[PDB]
Amino acid sequence: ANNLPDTQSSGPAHSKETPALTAVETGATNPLVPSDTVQTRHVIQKRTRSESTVESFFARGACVAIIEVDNDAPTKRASKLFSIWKITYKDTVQLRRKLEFFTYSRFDMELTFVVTSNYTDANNGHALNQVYQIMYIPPGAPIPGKWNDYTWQTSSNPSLFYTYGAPPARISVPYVGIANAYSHFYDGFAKVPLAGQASTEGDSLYGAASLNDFGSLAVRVVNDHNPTKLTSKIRVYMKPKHVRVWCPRPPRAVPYYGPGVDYKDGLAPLPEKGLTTY
Amino acid sequence: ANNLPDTQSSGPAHSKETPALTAVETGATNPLVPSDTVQTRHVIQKRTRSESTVESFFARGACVAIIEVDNDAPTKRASKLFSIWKITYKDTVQLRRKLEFFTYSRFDMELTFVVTSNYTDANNGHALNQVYQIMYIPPGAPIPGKWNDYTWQTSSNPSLFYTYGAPPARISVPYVGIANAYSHFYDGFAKVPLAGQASTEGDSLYGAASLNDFGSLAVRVVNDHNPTKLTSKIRVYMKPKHVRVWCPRPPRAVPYYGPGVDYKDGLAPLPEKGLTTY
Amino acid sequence: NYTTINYYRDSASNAADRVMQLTLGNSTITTQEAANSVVAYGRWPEYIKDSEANPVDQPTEPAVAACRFYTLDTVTWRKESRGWWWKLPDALKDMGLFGQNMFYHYLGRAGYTVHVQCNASKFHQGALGVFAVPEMCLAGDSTTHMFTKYENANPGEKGGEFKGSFTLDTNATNPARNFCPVDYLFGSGVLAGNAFVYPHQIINLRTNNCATLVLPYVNSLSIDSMTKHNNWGIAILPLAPLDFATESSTEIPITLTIAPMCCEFNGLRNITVPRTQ
Amino acid sequence: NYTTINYYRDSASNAADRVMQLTLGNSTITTQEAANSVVAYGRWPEYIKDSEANPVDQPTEPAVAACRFYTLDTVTWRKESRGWWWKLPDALKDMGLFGQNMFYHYLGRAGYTVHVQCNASKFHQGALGVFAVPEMCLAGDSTTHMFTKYENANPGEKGGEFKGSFTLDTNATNPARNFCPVDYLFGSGVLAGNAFVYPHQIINLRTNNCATLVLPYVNSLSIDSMTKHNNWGIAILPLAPLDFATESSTEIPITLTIAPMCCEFNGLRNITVPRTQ
Amino acid sequence: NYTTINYYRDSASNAADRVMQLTLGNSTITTQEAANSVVAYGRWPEYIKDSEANPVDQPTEPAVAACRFYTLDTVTWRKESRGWWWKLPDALKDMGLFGQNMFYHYLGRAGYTVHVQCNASKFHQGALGVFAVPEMCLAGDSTTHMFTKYENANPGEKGGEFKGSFTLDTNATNPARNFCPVDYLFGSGVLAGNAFVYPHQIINLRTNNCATLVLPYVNSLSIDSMTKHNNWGIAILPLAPLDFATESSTEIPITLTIAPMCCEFNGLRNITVPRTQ
Amino acid sequence: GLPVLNTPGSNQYLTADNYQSPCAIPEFDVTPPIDIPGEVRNMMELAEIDTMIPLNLTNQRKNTMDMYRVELNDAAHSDTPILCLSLSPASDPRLAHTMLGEILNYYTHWAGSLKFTFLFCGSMMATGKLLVSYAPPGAEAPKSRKEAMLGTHVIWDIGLQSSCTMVVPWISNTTYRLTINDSFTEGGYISMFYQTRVVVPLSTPRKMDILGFVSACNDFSVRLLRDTTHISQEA
Amino acid sequence: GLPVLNTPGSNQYLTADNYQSPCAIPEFDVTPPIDIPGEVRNMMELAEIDTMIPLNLTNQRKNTMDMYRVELNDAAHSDTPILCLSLSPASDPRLAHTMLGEILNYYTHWAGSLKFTFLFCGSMMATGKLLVSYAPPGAEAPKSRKEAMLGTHVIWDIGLQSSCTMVVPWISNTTYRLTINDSFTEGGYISMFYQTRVVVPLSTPRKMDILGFVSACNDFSVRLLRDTTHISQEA
Amino acid sequence: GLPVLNTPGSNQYLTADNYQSPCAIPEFDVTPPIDIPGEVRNMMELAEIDTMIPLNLTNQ
Ligand SMILES: CCCCCCCCCCCCC/C=C/[C@H](O)[C@H](N)CO
Ligand SMILES: CCCCCCCCCCCCC/C=C/[C@H](O)[C@H](N)CO
Repeated sequence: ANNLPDTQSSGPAHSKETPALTAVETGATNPLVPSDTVQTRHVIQKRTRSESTVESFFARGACVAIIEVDNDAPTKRASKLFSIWKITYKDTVQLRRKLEFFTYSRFDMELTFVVTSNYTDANNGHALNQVYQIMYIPPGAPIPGKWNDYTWQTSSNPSLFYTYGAPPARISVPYVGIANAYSHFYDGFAKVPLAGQASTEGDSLYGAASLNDFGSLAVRVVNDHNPTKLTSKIRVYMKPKHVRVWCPRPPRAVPYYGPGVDYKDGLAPLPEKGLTTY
Repeated sequence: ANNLPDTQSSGPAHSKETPALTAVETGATNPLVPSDTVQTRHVIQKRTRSESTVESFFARGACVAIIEVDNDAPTKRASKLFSIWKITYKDTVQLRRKLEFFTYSRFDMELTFVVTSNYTDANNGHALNQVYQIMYIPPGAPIPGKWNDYTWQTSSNPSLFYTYGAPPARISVPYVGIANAYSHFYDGFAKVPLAGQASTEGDSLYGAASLNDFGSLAVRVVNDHNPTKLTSKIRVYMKPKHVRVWCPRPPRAVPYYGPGVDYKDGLAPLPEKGLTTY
Repeated sequence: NYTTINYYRDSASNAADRVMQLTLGNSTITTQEAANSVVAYGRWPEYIKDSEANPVDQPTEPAVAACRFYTLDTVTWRKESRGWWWKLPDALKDMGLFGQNMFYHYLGRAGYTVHVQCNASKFHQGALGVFAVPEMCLAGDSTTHMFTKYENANPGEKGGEFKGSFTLDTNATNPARNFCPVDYLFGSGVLAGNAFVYPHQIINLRTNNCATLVLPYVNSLSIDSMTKHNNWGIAILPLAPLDFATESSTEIPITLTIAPMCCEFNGLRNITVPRTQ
Repeated sequence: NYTTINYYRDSASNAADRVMQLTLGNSTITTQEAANSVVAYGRWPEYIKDSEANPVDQPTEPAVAACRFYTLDTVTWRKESRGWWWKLPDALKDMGLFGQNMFYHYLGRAGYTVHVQCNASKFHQGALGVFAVPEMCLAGDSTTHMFTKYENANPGEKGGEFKGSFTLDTNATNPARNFCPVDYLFGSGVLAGNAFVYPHQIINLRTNNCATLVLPYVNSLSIDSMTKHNNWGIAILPLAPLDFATESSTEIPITLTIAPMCCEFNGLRNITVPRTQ
Repeated sequence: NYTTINYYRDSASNAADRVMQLTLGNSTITTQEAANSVVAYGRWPEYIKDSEANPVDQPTEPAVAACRFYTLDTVTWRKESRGWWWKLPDALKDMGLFGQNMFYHYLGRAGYTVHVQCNASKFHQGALGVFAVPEMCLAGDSTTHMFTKYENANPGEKGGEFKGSFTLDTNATNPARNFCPVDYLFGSGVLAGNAFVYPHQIINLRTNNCATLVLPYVNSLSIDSMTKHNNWGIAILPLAPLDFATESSTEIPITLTIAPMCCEFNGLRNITVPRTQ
Repeated sequence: GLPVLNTPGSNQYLTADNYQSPCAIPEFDVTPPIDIPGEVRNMMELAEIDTMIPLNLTNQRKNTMDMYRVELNDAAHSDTPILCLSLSPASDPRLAHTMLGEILNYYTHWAGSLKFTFLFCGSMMATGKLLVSYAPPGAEAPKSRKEAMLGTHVIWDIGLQSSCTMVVPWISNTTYRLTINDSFTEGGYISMFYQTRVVVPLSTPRKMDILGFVSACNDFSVRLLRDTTHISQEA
Repeated sequence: GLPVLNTPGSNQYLTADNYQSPCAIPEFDVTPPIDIPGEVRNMMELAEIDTMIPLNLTNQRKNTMDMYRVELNDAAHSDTPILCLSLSPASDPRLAHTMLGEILNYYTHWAGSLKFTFLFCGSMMATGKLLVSYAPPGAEAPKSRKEAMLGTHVIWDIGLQSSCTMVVPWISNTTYRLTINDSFTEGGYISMFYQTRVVVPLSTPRKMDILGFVSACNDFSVRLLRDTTHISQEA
Repeated sequence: GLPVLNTPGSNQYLTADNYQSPCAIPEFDVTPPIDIPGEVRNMMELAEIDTMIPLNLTNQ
């Protein structure tokens, strides 16, 4: 984040000290500077690594979900009057890759909700401004089965009531991990199968645990239905704040295939170029 | 920027000192004042050059781009669901001329986006309030091919989500030139053609370099299409801030013809007036 | 200057070299052609501190009984070898009293000293990258995500091998449910050439015969279940293929010796007997 | 009074005379009818300071070997002459060890002393404006923008001539791809009468025989490629046409002598051989 | 209390008695029946101060040559008179060296001493309001706005007369293009009874024979063109009609004597010869 | 939270406003500036540089290099003007396209003294005396030297020094003048006359040229920045 | 209440903004952090780690483990290059997918010195001398050792130390370079040549491999964070 | 950023309000004032000047 070191002038050298020659077998990166191999002038460095900080790298709102809801009528079976979305950053790739640069992370989160609505037909009248309810459902809490069941009382569940046309809604969340850091990767299982029990029992998905269980968001339109159908989409933008990260990893090189590290397609990411072609 | 000097009283003069007579061959402008050639009274000057400062001269939002986007349907091939605009001040003349008063400039920038939308037909229904995504694509970053491809995750690309009807969106940018100043003019090439290689290779456009490569803006409507087409235009206004300029040049006298200094038309800018006509 | 004032309670709402000897317990390792030794992330293994202890019951620290070098099965390096992987503590689950404490307790924690040994003459060629990967998740071999079963994910001291190319398991009736780690993708969809971001050492046969990696206990928790979670993964890849005097068919052994360090176990119960392959 | 408070981190977000002798190396110039000498922007040429050095490798400073006066080809001033232009360092690319250092290095930097010489009797008339233009971009001769090729943009010590009127190159099969600098537009779409905003000197034949301009190194970078980029452009225009005793057909030579100053080169490699016209 | 803070640079953005003798040059005026003398706005005429001088060239101050009383043509006050008006400096454009300096210079400035004289017996009746009006704009006589021509707007020392009623000039072929000042509208669409907001004096024939007004130079500029702009307007209206002993047909002269004061002229050139009526 | 009231002018975009905005590239490592020669802080610095006047805008001379030259000859003395200019530095065609005029065309109001510099480009053997005159406005534009000598003026002797500067002083009723052809804020008249005449010996060109330059003085200033009429765009 | 005026930019959502928001889980008891090894504060810390270069992207080698190995032999001395790279750490295919390239592809501008480390993976009995050269841009890319030795370079002796580091110094006209293939900000040319040759005794492999690694120096920096082109999503 | 609440009266234009607005001509060099005679600070100063009364408003 802070200023880089200056460059010191270097003249000709004739000595038994050989910074150029090293041994990478040790696993240590040679900390050479230009003045070690070539003659250098004095440069008072003014560049800084301020935008390379882990905070800056993640200080952007990244779309992570597009939740679709409808306001048509209870009778219509093809219209989804409410939508439940499991909270995760793995429905999108860009933030997922930036995060999976690191094994562990710990950060507060900022959720911004951009709601856009539209008509689906013209010859059924018009609609009044809609209010959307976004109810956070932590794991274990009752999940709505209908758009107007008791669960939406939100006596305890945090809930956001957004008026259409208002600026995108926004909330902040502290670090809510049950562990001391978020696990981008979990090399293990939630169950250990025990000798004796049937192959059906004890079988758990690889890499899946309750560390990444954060509940879901239930989104509905609070208004009663107008004689015409209205389709709305809530876009969720996640911004990490106060980011700490641990154990850097090589970034994803091939397309993601599911919530894990599985790959199936695009296994040839590199193009063809001659060895002696510039 | 500061106050002008006062005018000192001057009486009759009879001496061998001749400020009026000079020699412009030296290339130096004679720094005469009225009291040197005529008898003057004392005037306590109160005028100032505050609005002539380089900051004031450029402290206006100047339109530099009108980006057109549509929200009709994926099937429609005549509707452009997203638009990519290379970032430059040379699509408009007024700011371009004010800037090309100087060879070099260095400034922060303020981008203001004024979004106006309209219907294109009447007998297809109506639309809900639109959200626009303006994604900054620095050089080298993947460029969207479809309005809904992975690039719009913006995990790293800065992105602005503007709700229609909100005040014009606005962002600020630091000086992001890879050189120490912005080059309004580059008297050179990006490649030097080398003896031996074919005339196809090594050929580069005159005055074009990567100094002025700043990436582009990709603008889309995030909403799904309503049964009716909606056409939107984003107007980009650029305001230099903290302006420093170097090497003043005569302003453009003839119409601009392309990104360079080329001229083709309107080469007769001056009217006809008699030599002895007042 | 600018002014900042917080208008909320919760802070979340606020704005953003060659000769070496290693003795552990009753085990000793001597090396003469070593390329030094790497301490992963510069952190030496340590015991849980009272300021970070989650479990309340008294831990057990077998010390020398379990903090000692165990040698795994030797693998063979050929010209056609693509690489090998092991999971820790999984590779040591059948190793003396360490495995006993591992299976008798609900929670376990340990760092490691990994010593990879590969001796060859001065007329041999080849380089091995030895990488310690925290949370070394590997890709499966089926269209079903995260479908690898426990038995295959925990091979034991034998570990697994990397593959030259990805093969899809189409057997619907009896799916293999095994890993398919591709060597150049490092088994996790990442280019192997970038794997050097992990703690590592290169065994270049012209320079060194061995590699030593001191892995601290790395996890999002102070202590976890060793039977559920593999803290570390040891991946060995041929960076430069093995070659020798043009004779061909040459193969040299690679031996792996791992010593757990600072072992702590909590939650004593009846022993865990995991289901076998 | 008013109160200002910044609510953001990045500062971008904040609100807004006659007898003279010049000796360089082994070259000397004496003048008796000089109109003084102009230092462009009042800045004398200098070497890169350690506080502004981009390249890290040691520069080479040929000093007297290259910091010396080279005389270009003489041009002829007639009544019909429209003016001439040269590009620096392009005009010196074939001048002694300066050109050698220019083509052997990737980066080069130099200021200049330009001495324009035009002697005529006391019965001659005419004035020459001599202008030093940073980034002297010239307009092309085709409907294609920025289409001038490298060979024509870098004529060398001969330079180019201004034109009375703009002519469009309609040859589609074999386009000229040459400049078309119009004298009254200064070759860049700007009125020539305003060209005096640039550093300049006027040679009025009744007053002076010569002009001297000390050009500092001017660029948006501390050091650049001399083969790619021409730092300066020397433009000579007849402000007052040449005339003499009504004899007509009179023509007097104009000689140009340029000395690079404070030459610095970085990035030594094999020599660059640019493609020729 | 309330708090105010300015958030902008430019301050525009911020929130909101009887016996008297007057000697000027070689001219002297004695009065015995004076109603004192009025100094318009309480400001005595003065020369331009160095803190307010717009022109830089040395002014000329003729002093006594031009700062002296000139007597205009006498008018006759009858029972039917509606009033008279003059424009200053227009009324003095043909008065000695004052008019010469006025027409030889581009810029002129002067205050005035206006002395209106109207003597009548103790058996006469009538009152005259004498008003000094800055920027005494008068209404025209045509449907075309602002159509009065220069020749009529500058009658000279004779001035003009007010009218009882407004008459419209319908002559399209040869429009008069003259003023039509209505007495009760004060010639400018304002009730004459309010004209007393201007500096003024009343000559009541039972009290005083004369009025004296000291007009400072009043203008939005420190100095202006005297040929283009009339700084002041002198308007005389019969407030009370003239009457005498029932004889009828009585008429008494009104004489006007104006002395320019503190005359300053700038911008000497050839003389201005304005077009005549 | 804190009770607030939205005043009028909320949600408006004024291109002249001065407000803080979020940075789109936070923590960017800005390239430091180097000392580049020729820095400019004020546009009046450029307006203070002499620039050649296109004085001779006749049909055959306009839009060529001849429009800058004014031809003198060795004819007999005459009182007719050599050149006549109107002091409208922004709207006068001969002045509008000078650098001073170009800068003034970005502003609405201007005020200050000007300097006209005339350079004699005849032979060394030519001699003469000229009269450069400024007449403040109001009177008839001087048609002969006899009228012109009554205004501000300088008698220029052409000798070893071939250049002469005449300062047009700031003589205005208003504190500022407009940058358009305007009667109330008209500037005046510049004119040039032969004082004696131009005399040359034999074997010398009998016709010579003078070049005109204009610039502002250190008391010059402008205000009310506007859009110029010297550049336009199509479609 | 308090009179307020709504400036432009009100009610907008800028993904780069930095504003306080209400907490949706007030009074949450946050789990304290533990000291986890391997904390990273700057992405340049990762960019400073050597990562193997996929130098050999031929048809049969690309997207295998062979793309990282460059094969040397004991043939007679030749001046043809062993390998040729273009100094475009983000856009060059052989460099784009290194960790340095991966980090640079999230940023628009970069500046600083690089280090290329070459590891010799032949037998102990092999000896040789190589020449690793960097040519700043502008001239023809060096096609032979004779051209290459005129630029920056290091002569690497293969002995008891099998690794050599060549630092490419920061030699740029601009203070920053772009992360795309760009002519005005082109980086230069890395090349490798045989200095003498590779010599082996009998009963030794006559063909060996070198591995290439790249990393940044401590003077390296990036800016103008952007979205990378190395990851994309469908539908 | 800072949490704010929009009170009633937001987005209204009251012709009697007193608010700061952006300047459309920044850095303008304002012409200084000169001492012009006859300055008025209060309308009651004008109301304090005697003015003739149209007392006789008969038809003729
Ligand atoms: C007010 C009701 C609706 C909005 C409240 C929803 C709150 C949900 C916040 C807690 C769950 C998400 C926490 C962080 C997500 C992932 O773990 C991180 N991306 C891990 O890297
Ligand atoms: C938040 C996403 C969309 C808005 C962000 C776009 C940022 C682009 C800013 C950097 C590129 C433009 C920088 C300045 C432009 C030209 O170089 C100047 N006019 C040069 O004089």
